[PDB]
Amino acid sequence: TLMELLNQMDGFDTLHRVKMIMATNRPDTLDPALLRPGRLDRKIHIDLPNEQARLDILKIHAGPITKHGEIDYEAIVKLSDGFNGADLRNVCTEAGMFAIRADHDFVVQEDFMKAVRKVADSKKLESKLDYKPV
Amino acid sequence: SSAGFDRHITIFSPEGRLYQVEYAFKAINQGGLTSVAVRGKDCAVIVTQKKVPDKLLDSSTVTHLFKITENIGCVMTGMTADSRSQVQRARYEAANWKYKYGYEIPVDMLCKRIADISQVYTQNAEMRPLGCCMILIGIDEEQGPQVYKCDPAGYYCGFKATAAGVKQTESTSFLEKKVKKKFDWTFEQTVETAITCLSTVLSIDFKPSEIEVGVVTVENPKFRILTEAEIDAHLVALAE
Amino acid sequence: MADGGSERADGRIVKMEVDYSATVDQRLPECAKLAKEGRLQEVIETLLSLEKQTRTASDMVSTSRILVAVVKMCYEAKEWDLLNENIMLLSKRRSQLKQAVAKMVQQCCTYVEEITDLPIKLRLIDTLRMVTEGKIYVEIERARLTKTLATI
Amino acid sequence: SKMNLSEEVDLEDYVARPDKISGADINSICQESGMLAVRENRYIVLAKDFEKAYKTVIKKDEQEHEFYK
Amino acid sequence: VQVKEQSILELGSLLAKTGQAAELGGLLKYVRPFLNSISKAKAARLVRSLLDLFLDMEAATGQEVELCLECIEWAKSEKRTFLRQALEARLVSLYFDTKRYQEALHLGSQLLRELKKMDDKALLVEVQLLESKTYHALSNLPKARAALTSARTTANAIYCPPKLQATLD
Amino acid sequence: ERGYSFSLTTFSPSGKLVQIEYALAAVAGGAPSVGIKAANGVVLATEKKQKSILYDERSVHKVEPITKHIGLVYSGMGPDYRVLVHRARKLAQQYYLVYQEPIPTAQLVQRVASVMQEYTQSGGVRPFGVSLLICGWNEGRPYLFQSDPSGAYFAWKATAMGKNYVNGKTFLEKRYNEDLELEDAIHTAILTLKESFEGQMTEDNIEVGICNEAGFRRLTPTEVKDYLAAIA
Amino acid sequence: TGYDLSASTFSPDGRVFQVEYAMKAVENSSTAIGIRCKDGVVFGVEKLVLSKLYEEGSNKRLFNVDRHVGMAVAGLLADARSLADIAREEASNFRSNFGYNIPLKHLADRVAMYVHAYTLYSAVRPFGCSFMLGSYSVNDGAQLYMIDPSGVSYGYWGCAIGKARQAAKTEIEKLQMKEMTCRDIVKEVAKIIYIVHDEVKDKAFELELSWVGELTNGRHEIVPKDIREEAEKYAKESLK
Ligand SMILES: [Mg+2]
Repeated sequence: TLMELLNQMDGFDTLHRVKMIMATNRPDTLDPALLRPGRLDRKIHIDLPNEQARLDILKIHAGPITKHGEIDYEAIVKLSDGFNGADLRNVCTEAGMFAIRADHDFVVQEDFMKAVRKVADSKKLESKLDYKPV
Repeated sequence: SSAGFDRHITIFSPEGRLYQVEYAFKAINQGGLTSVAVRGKDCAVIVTQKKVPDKLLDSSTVTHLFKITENIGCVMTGMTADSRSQVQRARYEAANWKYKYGYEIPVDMLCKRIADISQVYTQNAEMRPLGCCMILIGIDEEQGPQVYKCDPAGYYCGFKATAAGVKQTESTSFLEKKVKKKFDWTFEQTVETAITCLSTVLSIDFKPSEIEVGVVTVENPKFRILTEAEIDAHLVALAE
Repeated sequence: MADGGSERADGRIVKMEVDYSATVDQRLPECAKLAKEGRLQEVIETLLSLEKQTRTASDMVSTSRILVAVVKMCYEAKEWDLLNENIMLLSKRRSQLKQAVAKMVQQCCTYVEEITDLPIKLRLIDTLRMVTEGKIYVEIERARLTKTLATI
Repeated sequence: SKMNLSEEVDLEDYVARPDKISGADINSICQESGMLAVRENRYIVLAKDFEKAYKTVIKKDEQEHEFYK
Repeated sequence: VQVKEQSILELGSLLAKTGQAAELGGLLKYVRPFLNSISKAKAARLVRSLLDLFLDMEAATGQEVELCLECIEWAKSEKRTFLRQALEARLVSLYFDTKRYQEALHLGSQLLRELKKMDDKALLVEVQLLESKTYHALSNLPKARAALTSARTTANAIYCPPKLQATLD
Repeated sequence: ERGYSFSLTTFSPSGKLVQIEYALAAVAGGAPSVGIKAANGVVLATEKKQKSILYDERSVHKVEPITKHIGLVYSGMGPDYRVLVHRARKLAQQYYLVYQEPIPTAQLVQRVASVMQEYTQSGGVRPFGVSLLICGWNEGRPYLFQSDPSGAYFAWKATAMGKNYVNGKTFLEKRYNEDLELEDAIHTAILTLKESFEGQMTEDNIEVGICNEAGFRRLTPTEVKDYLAAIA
Repeated sequence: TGYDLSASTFSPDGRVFQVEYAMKAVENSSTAIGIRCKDGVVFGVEKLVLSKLYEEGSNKRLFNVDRHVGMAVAGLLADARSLADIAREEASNFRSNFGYNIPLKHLADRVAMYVHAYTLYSAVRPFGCSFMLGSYSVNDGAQLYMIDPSGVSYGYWGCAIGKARQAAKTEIEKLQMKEMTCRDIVKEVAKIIYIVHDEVKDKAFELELSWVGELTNGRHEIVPKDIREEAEKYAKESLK
């Protein structure tokens, strides 16, 4: 079933306006014949957010949130080390959870850092997150 | 592959490998830091950022720039335990040099001592190999500035400018295209290049507080640490 | 900013004779820092639409005098270096590059009647260096053609 | 032979780097350089697109521990 | 001391650039006893450079066939294998220039016993090719054919015959 | 430590030494190099490449002198070399202290090989991962010996270690002969050096020392590049 | 598994699951926190009475190394005691050889090296303790250090240890710390350590309080606890 792909990717019949997008987690477990250029042209590398990236995504999820004019995104990023976009999304979720705690419809800044501590604590179970390309 | 206890102790693999030390090199990578060193025409400079996530955490108690002697500066990576334990070794045999031979120790020679000491940590099969890295700089008579890198593997070599930490490949890529193009190196030349390479690899545009800058130059051989005032002076200096 | 640097350049064009020429050229790299802004895709470029014009007034003073071989190669070499000193590739590729070199060939139209053989073909040899790699490049290159035709 | 190829690009200079390249990799090289100059908004190729070429395709080649030797 | 010894290379380069043969032919013999003052490596570079710059230019056999034998016999006095073994292969190529009928044919009995007895993969192709010349020019088709084929199978082990390729072709 | 003392090297059920057998592999995976002894002295040449252009070359050194008439080189892993280097440094010294005369070469191969063999039989330490080559014109006739991880040693007219030591081995068997001179032996040594070397071979791509009856000497990059003419 | 056994074997990724286990092993103990005002340092610890379990005042974790040197232990108890003995012995050596008070930096560094010694062999395991180091001087002022199981050690203006650690340090930074007097900070921490451990988990705990600094004349001593009793009167008004 894979060799059908290998054929009908390059094979005899060429292709036109047919774009192939592939997604994975570890490239190391793939077939080199599939990994050679021509079939799989370019390998785009995605990595964890930098500091500015973390600040940006944080601002992204931070938009539609009933809060106060008190948000220190910078400190949260400072405690923010290696977290997925879904991770920061998790932070925004948990901070709202603490807000539901005590039933304060607004959002205080401290619940942010608390949720950051919780989520960051939760990452004591994820090892081997990197994989060599190819 | 795994055979016997090659995965566990300092022995040979069937392929002739040993997995422990190569486990140790990435053991430096958990430090979450990247260091940079450069040698100039008559000066050499070290620089590396820091992470201060706590307001309760002091500032002066975070430095990795370690004064070994009045004319020897060094910087560390890896784990703070192995680094600090490395420190008293360096200082200790450094003084032993002065006691035995009178004059001052060569920075290359001290690297010889450290690498030789680290040799047994891999050599014996009943001792942890101290997974940290070592960086040295210093002025030499009839030789100018010098920079060296000691490794947990137990070898060293001279350079002209080198970085370490987590971004070895990137910083080396930047420096290779940066230096080999017939670069004349002044003081602020080497410095400005030092800040620029790091600020490009990390894309920071840092405040003058986070990073640290060691320096030695042949006008005052005393190893000198930079103050954030002058550091900011150079920061705005490259800030056109 | 576009409007601010515009009203500033309005007062700075007076300093062609009021202030020294190369001092005005030292007044250039500040506006070149405005090009270092790259604030908006068209707002930050109108600046370079302006200071290239003031640059062409410096041309209308130094090239109107014997300062021709010195006026040109000092300029196209810093547009060449503009891809490294400012944001690379003229910081937006166009609208401050397009009408930049297009006003350059407007100049060359103004000097082809004036600038004699040696300085006219040093100007031409300056812009043909742009003919190699970097010129108008949208759908014309006819500022390239319009002057390379005049080269014969 | 197909692309414009400005004459300031020395082909053999990259030829000396052995690098264990497959034939299809070359086509990927000229592709990467070409789309590179295009990304520069340029219809002519220079050597920098080839430096970036091996810095893209030939990249992922170096991992070594010096103390092995 | 050294600036003069490099100056023999300089002035010889002048004799080779301005385009004259006898003026350099005297310069070679002028520095023969002067050779006995420096290393055998720099002597190697000197003799190779001067001899090649002297040979590659002019078709004036009044001095080449003599001075080449000079450097060959001096190679006898110095006891270097590769020096004489290369200057011989140059020498036979000099012999072909006058259509020498037998000494151009003794390159095999004098040199092929050493070449194939050694490991060489670069010079044997050249000697086999030149020997393919000596018999076709001297009216012998089949022998030149077999020798040419031997050079063919020998040419299957050189990673860079950039000019010797077309030379064979 | 604690004093375990138990050797980690035992005989195979077949009757083989797995650890030594593996260490020989890593020795074979080392940098190539060769040496020759021809009628006047010995020449030693290595395969020294800098993995980057940022390295220094006048810092690290491979052809290493022990006494004024005794040179040594190696093939294996760099770090373990220096230890035994220093050991031989002292060991040659105590002989001179005892007898007041330069130690003969064969004595060094005796004592060093003893240290290495005993170190192999000892407990809790892997054997070394480098083979060695030694040369010295003791009493006119120079000498050229080879060690190994098993502590053994031989007397070679000329040989080579590193990668493709069998291919360059045969090349030495053919191009080599009974007698030569120093310069010619250098020529053939660089011949086999280019036999497996990289493309560009400069003064820094290799490094060479020699023994003479006037004593041991190292070669500088000046005369190295100067000899680079007439390549191979 | 298959690699976490020894203290001399690197994981295939580059760490030591021994120290990994031991750290969180200390994490499971109760909370002990410390702070320092402008002219002193204050220690606070929460202890747990199980049902009756002892004559109250027993086995206090607020140790005392020197007349001016205070401890704050947490995690395992006995190994903490051994550590306190090591420190007292050490400072005794320093006083013996050099004849004056040991600087907190040198003391913490020496103890840190000694901790590091037990992380390089299979013969011994790491420790299961952590603690604080409080000191005050007229020539130095207030200095507070921290030591992990691994061997890292440095200063803070405040720090926390125990289960309730991150949540604890949250409101800790809420306070001003520069201008505060340690006497105010006493009643201050009482609110901290009385807004932590509750019901449906443990039981009636205990609040011990060490206190050193200027008012203590450099001498370390416990707070007068029953005396002035404002921790409780001040550590209760948080009912709402
Ligand atoms: Mg196919």
